Amino acid sequence: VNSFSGYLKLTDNVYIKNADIVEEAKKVKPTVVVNAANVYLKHGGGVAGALNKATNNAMQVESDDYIATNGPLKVGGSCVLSGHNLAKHCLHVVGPNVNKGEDIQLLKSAYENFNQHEVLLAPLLSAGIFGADPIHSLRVCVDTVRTNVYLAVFDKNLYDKLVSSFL
Ligand SMILES: CC1(C(=O)NNc2ncnc3nc[nH]c23)CC1
Ligand SMILES: CC1(C(=O)NNc2ncnc3nc[nH]c23)CC1
Repeated sequence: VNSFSGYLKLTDNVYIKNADIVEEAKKVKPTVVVNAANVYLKHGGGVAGALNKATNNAMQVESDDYIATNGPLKVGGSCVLSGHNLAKHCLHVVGPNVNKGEDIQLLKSAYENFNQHEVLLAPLLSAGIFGADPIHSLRVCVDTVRTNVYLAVFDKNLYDKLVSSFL
């Protein structure tokens, strides 16, 4: 038993809720919150901009030091950094950005990072401003992640569509 509430169960291990991931993170304090990162960890908008804003820019400060030491992530890759006031840890995961021409096949590789963590609060990778079809992203999530994932979907209209079309 864990503290996530109001989720609809899609599979053995995948759950989904219409929620703001920032508000869900601040209430749950999960062990891991996933950020929809880019390779530079520049948290300007979308989920990343919202998570970073909720940390009062501390996420960005930590991220800039990470990049200065390690260089950019790979598309499909990840790194574990602090969760600041939102979670114990933040798993920054880079899904492909269709608005940058990145290969959508890398979405499966991106979701594989989730398997290194027993439980995660996460957004749909490559959705929103990353330009992928969220229904496809949900399918890849279900078919790739084996650990317990709690998906927060900000848009109520999208949440209802994800649910109604789920196979
Ligand atoms: C959770 C998410 C998002 O953008 N939430 N909305 C807002 N977040 C932060 N400050 C806001 N001020 C008005 N709306 C705001 C999808 C990334
Ligand atoms: C329609 C929409 C979506 O479905 N997911 N993105 C997000 N998911 C969870 N929390 C978020 N806070 C800001 N954007 C968020 C916003 C792009």
